[PDB]
Amino acid sequence: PGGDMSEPVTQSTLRIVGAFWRLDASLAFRRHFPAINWNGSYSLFTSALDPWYRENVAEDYPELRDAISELLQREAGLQEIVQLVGPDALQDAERLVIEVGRIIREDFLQQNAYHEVDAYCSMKKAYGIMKMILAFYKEAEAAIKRGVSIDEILQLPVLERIGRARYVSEEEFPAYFEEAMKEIQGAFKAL
Amino acid sequence: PGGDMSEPVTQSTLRIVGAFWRLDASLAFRRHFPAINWNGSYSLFTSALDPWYRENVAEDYPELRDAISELLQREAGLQEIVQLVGPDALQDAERLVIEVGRIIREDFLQQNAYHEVDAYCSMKKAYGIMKMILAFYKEAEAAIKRGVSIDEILQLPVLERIGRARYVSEEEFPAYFEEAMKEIQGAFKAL
Amino acid sequence: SQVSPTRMNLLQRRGQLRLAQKGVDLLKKKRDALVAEFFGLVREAMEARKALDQAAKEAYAALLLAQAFDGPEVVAGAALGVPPLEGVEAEVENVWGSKVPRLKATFPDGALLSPVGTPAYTLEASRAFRRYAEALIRVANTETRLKKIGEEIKKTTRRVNALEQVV
Amino acid sequence: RLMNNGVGKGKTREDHKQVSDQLYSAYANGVDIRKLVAIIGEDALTENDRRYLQFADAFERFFINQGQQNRSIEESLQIAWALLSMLPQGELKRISKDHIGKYY
Amino acid sequence: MAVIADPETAQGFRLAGLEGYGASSAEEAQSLLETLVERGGYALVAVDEALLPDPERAVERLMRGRDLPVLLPIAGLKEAFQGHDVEGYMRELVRKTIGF
Repeated sequence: PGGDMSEPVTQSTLRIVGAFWRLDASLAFRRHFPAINWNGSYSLFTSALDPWYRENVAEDYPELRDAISELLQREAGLQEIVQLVGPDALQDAERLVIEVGRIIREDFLQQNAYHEVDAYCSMKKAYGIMKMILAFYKEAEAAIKRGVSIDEILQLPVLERIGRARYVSEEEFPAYFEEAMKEIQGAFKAL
Repeated sequence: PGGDMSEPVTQSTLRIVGAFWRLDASLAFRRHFPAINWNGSYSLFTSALDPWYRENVAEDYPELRDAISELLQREAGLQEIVQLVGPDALQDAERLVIEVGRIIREDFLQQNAYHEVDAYCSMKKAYGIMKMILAFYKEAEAAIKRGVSIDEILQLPVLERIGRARYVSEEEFPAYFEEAMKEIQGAFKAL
Repeated sequence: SQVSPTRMNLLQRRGQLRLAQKGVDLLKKKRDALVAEFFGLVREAMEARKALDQAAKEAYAALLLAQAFDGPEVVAGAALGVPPLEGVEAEVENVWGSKVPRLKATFPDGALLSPVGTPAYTLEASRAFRRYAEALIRVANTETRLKKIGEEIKKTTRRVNALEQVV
Repeated sequence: RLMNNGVGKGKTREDHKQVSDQLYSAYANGVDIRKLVAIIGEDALTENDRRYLQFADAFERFFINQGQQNRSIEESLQIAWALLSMLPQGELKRISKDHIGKYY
Repeated sequence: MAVIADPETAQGFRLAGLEGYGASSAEEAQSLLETLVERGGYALVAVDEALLPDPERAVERLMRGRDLPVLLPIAGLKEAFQGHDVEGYMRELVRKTIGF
């Protein structure tokens, strides 16, 4: 009746259910749909389905999922200090984590139900996008250790490639993903 | 339930009671037993009780008590910013005040309740200890005013002599007190 | 104006209070390191000024021998042969806090061409002034960094006070 | 609350309470300097802070994370002492030397 | 690359580069300092302590966030430099940012 999760129905409907997909209002004002709050929700089935994932999607899909979740819910803590001080007094690795978090949040957790082909994403397509994001982050970490600057790391156009990699259809993706993967692996050691 | 002096129970008990003794836990963590926060406690039975003090302890007991309270107040007000630049970059009067406050709150305001002869400090014994501490402060300020160093002051033997004051019995204390005051006043001119 | 809606914002306000307290007790730990560096810098400044005084006395002494043995063609070469040189370097090394422009300074010294049988006491005077310039460069290097780190100390202390008193 | 009544010579071991105190202190130190590092950098740290950071990380990754194991009390204390060894002596400001000797 | 001091040492500075502008034209030195920073092509201006080079209020007023020559008090003369160390120490400490 006001959005608060303290109503008797909103509480009694916990403690009895499995997943719980808490929607947030500000994400729905920004026109960022769907407005699923990524730290108030939870799931209880994500530990009995791993055999099925290993059998029908990939072999390290559980590990990729774990890495993605860990990166999100570690970036949150840094975002606290961001809002305290400002996103310029941070180090380079910290700003890299913030920017990878934003790339994830805008290219893998966003979905417009009115597009022509970005309205039904299957498991292999999601796993492909996750693989691309993880590889980009790994190579960028290595390069930041080397010493290149985060502004160049961000101006690398593989940013926009793996960004728009979601408006593809489902037929040419097995080749699009291979091309973009090899292009990332090349362009992030070229410099 | 939480420890806040604003609930109804505490709000009434205060203003129904007289004295108030603020047992604290951090002071216990610093091994300061008993742990009674003098910056938060307070009492109201001092004014109407002074006459008993004048007629049964001594004639300057109120003024000794008030001087000790002022010493502690100033030590805390100084400690406000000591830890910033460390207790070494202060003028000699400040370090003298801090060392005297340490003497006070480490050899007068602390009572090992498990000892044999140190569990019941009589009124005369407390008066004697306060007298010795104030005498040492007077002679140390008399030395610093002339320009002696702030290292002989702390290396003197009268410091230890008054440090072992409370652990003595209640029979030898008048003689110990006379000898201690004589020895302080003596040994605080040769250096 | 209007206080925010009056339920389920209580949890959020307590969360914000916890975050503000964490922020205060982190800013304190940052200021501790700022001071631990400031003291070393104010230690080095003393040695810098010491060497500057040394070179000053040296060059002032070695210059008054050009007083007594005043050389006409000597000071004419002081007018004829002299390069006005600009070692205007703005090297930046460390940016503490946010982006803080640090100013370093190096010394491009010329050649000072002179004929074959050139030397005199003015040569020793000029070399003494060169050492003097080295020491002056040292001092002007250190004092800027010192004032910068001091301003950083003051900024963080102002933030801590404003937070813990107003917010 | 009733912990100090259940540990000591004759019940489990001697260094139990002191080991617990020291582990608590070191973990709090590490968990603070992690945020400090995130704000300032590994450039302006000291060696003790570097070592405390590594200790905190190893404590989260070796002492809490255990899965489906059944650690006895001797095994848990051995892991605790191995983890505490990563710090230099004289920093163990809560343990007694008669204990530091036989262990560490 | 500049200095403001008595002429005998100003020409001494002139002896080996680093033009010196004597104090015989500005003992207060505010005018010569302002003119030198106006021309601006210098890396530092070491000002002698004729009266005081410390109040740079108006200097930083004219600069207002500039990477200009760095003001630096140099000296007054050479007759004794024994307590000048702790003098600079105290003054730079208490009068600048950090209190006390």
